Amino acid sequence: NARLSAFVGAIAVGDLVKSTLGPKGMDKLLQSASSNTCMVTNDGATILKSIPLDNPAAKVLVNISKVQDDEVGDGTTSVTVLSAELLREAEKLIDQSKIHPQTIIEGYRLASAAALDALTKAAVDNSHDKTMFREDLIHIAKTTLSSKILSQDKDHFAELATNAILRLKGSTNLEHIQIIKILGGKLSDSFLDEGFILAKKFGNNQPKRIENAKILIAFGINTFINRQLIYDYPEQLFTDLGINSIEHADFEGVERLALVTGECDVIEEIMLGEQPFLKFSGCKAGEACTIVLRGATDQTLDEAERSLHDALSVLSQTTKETRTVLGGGCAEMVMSKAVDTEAQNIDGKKSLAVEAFARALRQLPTILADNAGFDSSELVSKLRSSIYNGISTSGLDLNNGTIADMRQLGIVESYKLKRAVVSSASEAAEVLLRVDNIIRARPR
Amino acid sequence: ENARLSAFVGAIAVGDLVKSTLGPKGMDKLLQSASSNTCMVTNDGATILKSIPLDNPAAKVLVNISKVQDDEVGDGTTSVTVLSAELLREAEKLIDQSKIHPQTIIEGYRLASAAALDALTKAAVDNSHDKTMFREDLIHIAKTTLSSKILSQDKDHFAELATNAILRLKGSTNLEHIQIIKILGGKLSDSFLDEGFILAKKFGNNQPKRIENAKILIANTTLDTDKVKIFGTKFKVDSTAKLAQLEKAEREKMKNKIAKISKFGINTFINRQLIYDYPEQLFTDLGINSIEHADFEGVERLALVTGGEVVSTFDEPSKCKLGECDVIEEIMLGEQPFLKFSGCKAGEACTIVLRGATDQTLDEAERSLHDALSVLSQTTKETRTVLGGGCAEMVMSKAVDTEAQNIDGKKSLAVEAFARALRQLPTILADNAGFDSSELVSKLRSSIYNGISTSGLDLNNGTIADMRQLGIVESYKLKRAVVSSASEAAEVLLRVDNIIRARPR
Amino acid sequence: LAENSGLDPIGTLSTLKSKQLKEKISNIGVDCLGYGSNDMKELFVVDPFIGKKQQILLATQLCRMILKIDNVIISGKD
Amino acid sequence: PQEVRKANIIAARSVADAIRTSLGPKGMDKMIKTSRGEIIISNDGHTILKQMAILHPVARMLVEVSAAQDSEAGDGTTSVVILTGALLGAAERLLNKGIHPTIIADSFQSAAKRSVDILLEMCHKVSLSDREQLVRAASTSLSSKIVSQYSSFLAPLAVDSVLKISDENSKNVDLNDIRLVKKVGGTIDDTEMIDGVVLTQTAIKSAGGPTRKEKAKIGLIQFQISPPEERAYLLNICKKIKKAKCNVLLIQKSILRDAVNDLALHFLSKLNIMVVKDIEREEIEFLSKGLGCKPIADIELFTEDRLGSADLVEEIDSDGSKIVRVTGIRNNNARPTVSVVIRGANNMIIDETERSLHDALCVIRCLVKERGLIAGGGAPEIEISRRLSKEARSMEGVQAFIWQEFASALEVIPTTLAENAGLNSIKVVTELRSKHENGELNTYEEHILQPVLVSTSAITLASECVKSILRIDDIAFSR
Amino acid sequence: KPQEVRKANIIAARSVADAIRTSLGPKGMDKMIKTSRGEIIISNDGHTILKQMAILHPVARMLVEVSAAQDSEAGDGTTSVVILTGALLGAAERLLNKGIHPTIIADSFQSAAKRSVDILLEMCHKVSLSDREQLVRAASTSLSSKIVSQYSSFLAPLAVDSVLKISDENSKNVDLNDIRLVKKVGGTIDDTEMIDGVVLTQTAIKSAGGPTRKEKAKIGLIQFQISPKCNVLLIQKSILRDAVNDLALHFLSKLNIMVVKDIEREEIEFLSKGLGCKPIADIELFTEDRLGSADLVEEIDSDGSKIVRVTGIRNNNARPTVSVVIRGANNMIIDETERSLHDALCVIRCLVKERGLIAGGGAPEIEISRRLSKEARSMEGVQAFIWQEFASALEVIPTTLAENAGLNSIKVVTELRSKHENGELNDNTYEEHILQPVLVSTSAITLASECVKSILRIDDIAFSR
Repeated sequence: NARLSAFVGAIAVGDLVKSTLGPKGMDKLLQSASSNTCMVTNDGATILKSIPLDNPAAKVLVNISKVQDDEVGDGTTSVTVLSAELLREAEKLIDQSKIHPQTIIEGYRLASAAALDALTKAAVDNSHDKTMFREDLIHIAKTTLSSKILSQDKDHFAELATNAILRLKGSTNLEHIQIIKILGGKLSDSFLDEGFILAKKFGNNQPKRIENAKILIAFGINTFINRQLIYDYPEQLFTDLGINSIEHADFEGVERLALVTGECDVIEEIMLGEQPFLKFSGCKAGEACTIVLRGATDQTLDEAERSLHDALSVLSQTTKETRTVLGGGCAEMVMSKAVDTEAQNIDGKKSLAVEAFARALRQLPTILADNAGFDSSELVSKLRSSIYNGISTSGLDLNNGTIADMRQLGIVESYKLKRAVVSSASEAAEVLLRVDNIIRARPR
Repeated sequence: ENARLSAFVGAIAVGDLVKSTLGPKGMDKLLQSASSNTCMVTNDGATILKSIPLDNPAAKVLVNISKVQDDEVGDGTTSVTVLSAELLREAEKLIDQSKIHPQTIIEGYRLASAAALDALTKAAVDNSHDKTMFREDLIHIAKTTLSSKILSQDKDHFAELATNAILRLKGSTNLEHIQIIKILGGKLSDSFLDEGFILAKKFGNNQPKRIENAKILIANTTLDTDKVKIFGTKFKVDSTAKLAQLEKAEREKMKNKIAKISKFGINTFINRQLIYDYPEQLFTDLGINSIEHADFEGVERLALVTGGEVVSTFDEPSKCKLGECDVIEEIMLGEQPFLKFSGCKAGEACTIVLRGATDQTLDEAERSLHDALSVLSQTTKETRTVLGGGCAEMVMSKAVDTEAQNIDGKKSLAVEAFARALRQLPTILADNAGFDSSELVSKLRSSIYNGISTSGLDLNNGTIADMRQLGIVESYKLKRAVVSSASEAAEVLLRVDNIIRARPR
Repeated sequence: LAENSGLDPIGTLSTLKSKQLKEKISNIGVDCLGYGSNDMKELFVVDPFIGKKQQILLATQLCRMILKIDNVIISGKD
Repeated sequence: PQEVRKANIIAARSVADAIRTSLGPKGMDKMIKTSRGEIIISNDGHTILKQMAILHPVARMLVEVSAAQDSEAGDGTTSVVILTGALLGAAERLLNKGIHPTIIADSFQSAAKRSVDILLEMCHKVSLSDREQLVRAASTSLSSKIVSQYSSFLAPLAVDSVLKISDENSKNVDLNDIRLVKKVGGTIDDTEMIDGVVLTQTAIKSAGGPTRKEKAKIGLIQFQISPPEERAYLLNICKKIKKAKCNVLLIQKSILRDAVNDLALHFLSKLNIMVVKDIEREEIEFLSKGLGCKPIADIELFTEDRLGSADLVEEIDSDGSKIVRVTGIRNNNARPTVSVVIRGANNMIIDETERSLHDALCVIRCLVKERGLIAGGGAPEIEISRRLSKEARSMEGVQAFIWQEFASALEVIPTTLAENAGLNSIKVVTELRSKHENGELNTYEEHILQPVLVSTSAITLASECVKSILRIDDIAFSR
Repeated sequence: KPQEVRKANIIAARSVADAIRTSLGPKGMDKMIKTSRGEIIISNDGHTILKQMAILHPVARMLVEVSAAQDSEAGDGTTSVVILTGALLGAAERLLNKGIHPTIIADSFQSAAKRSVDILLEMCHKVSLSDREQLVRAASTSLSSKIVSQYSSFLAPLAVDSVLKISDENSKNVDLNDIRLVKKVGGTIDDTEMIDGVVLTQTAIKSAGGPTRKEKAKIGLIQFQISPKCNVLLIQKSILRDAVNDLALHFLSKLNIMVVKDIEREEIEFLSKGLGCKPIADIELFTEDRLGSADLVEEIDSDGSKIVRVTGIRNNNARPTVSVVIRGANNMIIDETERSLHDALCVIRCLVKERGLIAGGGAPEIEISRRLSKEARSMEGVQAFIWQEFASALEVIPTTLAENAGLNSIKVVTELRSKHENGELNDNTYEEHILQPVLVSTSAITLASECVKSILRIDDIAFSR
């Protein structure tokens, strides 16, 4: 009773996000009792967290998806679907295939090592000619911005996220890039600014432009910063003394100032979107950047926030690991060959368990071709024949409908992202395969 | 959808009845009647299927298919139904996941069945060793058939001709490789054996009597006196000579086809009808030999021994499958002109020329000879065995995987699923014998996959052992009979899209 | 333990008795971790004698106490 | 997963077919009885879909499409619903052929972009510098409204109002900056542009109020003059205002307390400080834009730099009106806006007159974003299908069949126009395609014209609507 | 669920074995069965219960065929073979829960049955047919279960001397159907005539002219009937038309040809074997070569019988077929005597086919279960565990005997394992004159291995017509 509810209950979780995977995917709609809270979004983390589930085995994949969202923030749908395909095939491995459940666990352990070795042999990085490495960051940024409304201007947004990461040259921490969202104007009007645009002004009536300012977070300082508010009388007394006081500085703003400055050459106040802004200039080796996105409505900005934050989180990891792999169904196809390669020498009970993992690797690109309007069984089988013996270059094309090279079309993936998906999804499936019974204590 | 479900789930439910009875260690089934006192128990697969009344109109088709194996051979009838039921299990997974017409998948089975028969031939062995003892038994049986027949006059000469007409073949035993020439005004004891393909009614007048390095082309056309029946067609002409000019214009277009004959690089052309002198005169300048009165039978028997094909049209020049013969000699015997072919590429055949005193002695000698050659050649495909114990079943599985390398996009799953049905035979035998089908079959496939694998299914120790050491072999005729019957059985069921419910009795 | 390790519980139990009888008297148990043969004594896996003895005493004392209750009286709720 | 989409398409097609009968002035009116007992009657598609309270989640998206239809183009709220349902009805046979909705959705976006260039080549090129076509466009659009003879003078007032805020490359201009203040009394013939600003209320009617001031400053103040000795507390309030020389006070309307005490009226009378109270909350954001001022919550936040400039602030004497006007804001940072006062004897006059001017300003604004106009009456719907007939043969694959069904769905709009007029549906459509070999856009002599943005936005919004409808493969309950 | 359908037949089969379990032994419980025709019969014999039970269950009918072969081969143990069959079915129920396929369960019974026989022959005391003192005491104890006791002293050499003439050596199976028990009204138990040549069921001609006696006669078998050098002829009894005309009796009387008519149709097949003759359908094919050989043919009537006896067939192909004559006053005498002497011939038949005898009462079943339990460690794998369950299944026969006798079930069984350790076959049934032949215990285990096999091999059943 518990195994039947855990297997079917987990597949229903993957059936909710199955349309949110891939750039050609579709949006899922949810409706509460008030009916006025309905929102259309393709975010996999939003769908899993909003929908309540009474299945205790399904709650395990929810917390695991939260860990995957903190490391990168994307690919969370592919982890849930891949974990669901392993459980869907496990039903056939238990009943009619005469396989011990722990053998299924040990089968994925030996198969996971073959999948990681396939990505290692297929990982190629270029240290020389940094211009070629910059183009790789452009192609990776196009895959992260996929499935989102930003895909329209993504061609213009490709150089926005690529040139932003190149201005860091340092720790992968994302606190250097501050996202500001202002209504009005087209999405293509967004620009990259290293001047640290601030959304708050300073003082009641004080001069806008300040030269040779000394930033002090709280002396002979031209600029004062306080976390709390400011009382009326000293705000007027600070003006006569030439000290400009800044207010409404939260914990996030203080951490961003500690990574930049103190002193600064020029503080210029500009007016954009009907609100005072502060653009600093002449800092000391500024590692921080500011991206200002211009949306049409609040709903467009709310979806663009996490879309850009998840795209820059993957590009930040590309600085430590320069190796890249070919995506678009090609990455899962290469790993499918390494599984069948190690299947030549294998035990009796582990054979069908590992071979089932090979078909599960082809289930991810199968759904990618479903939402693309094409035939999955027709297109993937034609690519599988070419990848079978040698000459593995091209991969699934979601636009024209033929077999084309991913390098020529500009579709690549990071090596660090794929090794995290194969890992977390394997550990997520092993937990649900172990549980044959669920006992809940009497609540109070 | 219920039409395929009745042809699959309805057939599998009937197929699973005799599935557990495969092998000597298989299960058993009780057959109960209405009165219940007339019942019986048996392990026969053909008895259980025919005795149980089945209202499924798709299940009645499987009964008529199983009767073909009983009339043709009569052995391994249960294995045919079990293998045919496993093909439906794989076909059901291919359809439900596709929902496309199975006729495309049927084409994948024909390409996969050809690779399965080729793998069984390379690994095939035979008991024909020490043919000296088999040749002495072949001449004695041949003389026994000659009893009550007019050929009994001389047993030694006629049995020797039939002996050299079989063991010297080294190939197909079909009678199409043995040509029979019947003439008048001769003695039966004067008959001789010739390895060449012999015609009569020599072709051409001014054509040479010897042809060196001859090529053979098969075509059907009339180059002499076209427009057979001109009666009834309205003829408007100013003069009578325009009627004969129209036939020349129609035959003028044949010059392009005559030019394609010279482009084939052949020195000899064969036609069933006659040929006018003008297109025959052009054959001399182009080095073309015109053979006439080839009929049909003699064309098919000549194309097989020479490795050629037959076609009545020309699809495109420089594309065809041609035969060849080194020397063509024109002789005359029995007051009739004869033709003699020699030097065919990989030519295997013989010709028995019998000399009778009348037409009654000629017809009775040819019919009695075919009955004697049929019994003697029956032992060629008999007693010949192959390595058994699940080996040959897995050898056919890995042979299909070789075909899975170069394959179309839609035919990739159709051919690959055929290898899965071949691996279901050791799965069923392991369950009926009381063993683990997942452990044995998986370890059996890993060893046989690449190279140096003599291993097979050992039911005594419950593990994988070498069958060559235990001496476990199965007949090769049983291998081809079951696969060919199961391939045709799957075609009959899949080619039916809709099944009308049969009339209940 | 043989059912959880992916092995035949009857086949392994009969195998352990044959190794401890015809060959020599020793301690060979079911394999909890992946290995290729029997005789876990080489792996130096030991259990306390006072710990194993405490288990069989409590299991025997519990089995006797269960047999001492032939009737279950469960009162209702007010 | 097709059972979820097919259930939503059929449910949405019944809504589109219900609104289809409301197309045109002669169309069928739909009645909706609210649970409270209120019954409304009108042909407006935006009003019907809003008060219908549709429980179907996907069908509620038609309200957002109709909202953007009136906000951008300003016309075609009924036509965009018909075109949306026409693509949904044609998509039913597409799913029966085994076509995945992705190809169906991607082909509509490519067909909508190509349909724009086809209309632009056949459209008449006009410019904003010519006022001949600008006056005739708004004058003929008012023939469906109570105003008839007075509509001739209302057309040039709306033309000169847009040409100031249109500029050249400004493209879209916010319509909320144009405020129409309706008031009982007066007539339609009396109109004043007053480009500076216009308020929604009168001035102080009590004794001592000057009601008029020259060379005064205007600013937004959220404070309120109230008692807590009381004259001393109110003296410091009026003294701090005198420090910045602010002679015009605007107090936000609140039912909590009063606006200005009667004791403070005598104090402000000597200082000649005019006060206008009962300022609506909607006008708080309006006055902060055109006047370039800032809302001031407290008395300490009040400064001179946030105060504007006003040439003359006076209360115009009129019957039952008493409208206050301000001219010469003299603000370089804040751009000017147009606020027109609407007057009339009957309350039903100034009501429909305000709505009639809305459709007149939208059509003129359509020429600002994209110049040119296309004659209505089914001409642009048929002309696109004529071009897609030969273009469908040039395509290949699954999309080739979509171009034929896309042009077939466009014929629903001209067919409905013939049905609601009583004429034979097919017979009128065949007569239009028969003359298409000679005439092209020819309705021009009938003074019936339509802007290109309405026909362009109707196709764009319907293409994205149907695109988003097929994207929902499941309906789940998430709370 | 092909296995769950078979489990439903196993439970239905064990329910039949539990019903017969109460009838085991002379102290067993009787079973009341009411036939559909209204006949009410009761008895403790398991062969008569399963015959009239009219079992409609397909698998449960196998116990009837085994009980029929149990009486045809050994002649004893038809009740115990049903209990032994149900024990293996109950032991196989726990095997199916462990994931064991019934093929290994059925194949291990073949090695277990052959091993149990070899172990039984080691403890069995080999006896020879040349000793006539062992056969008399063996058949006399089988006659103590019937009302006739003191009169059974003369019946013991009657059954012994009849088998020893036809036993010869290495005869293997000896058919008891050739030995016919003649039941005639009148006489006593002490009056018996062997007449080793043959004995008929019919009288002679009571009309005028019948010789009723002939010397040097040839007896043929004629299925024909005469109606509108052969000394003696036989006429098949036909009630439809007349058998032999009265005129034909006067015709053959002048020719000195003895006539015996009204021959029972059941004895036609019996007389065609022992006499070594062939049936004659038509007079056209009737020849002398199909006749018999008889030195003297006479009619001897003890009291009222008027029966004809023939001696000295002297046929080379035929053998000395002996028919036993039984006399008695009441009908219940010759009846109960017939079934009592029939069981005595079965016990002697067991010693002829297989030499040696063992002490009954469940004695060998205890030691065999002890030896197979210790020898189970010599095996390995799944088959090793089957030897332990097979030994426990053999203890149901001695346990049921202790239950049906009123003694404590578990107490008597423990006393068997305790006493059989030091001694061998000493527990004392030999002092009580309880002797069970080894062939009965051998056939009971052999037929049980084949019966349980035919059960588990059925994985499903369907309607077939």
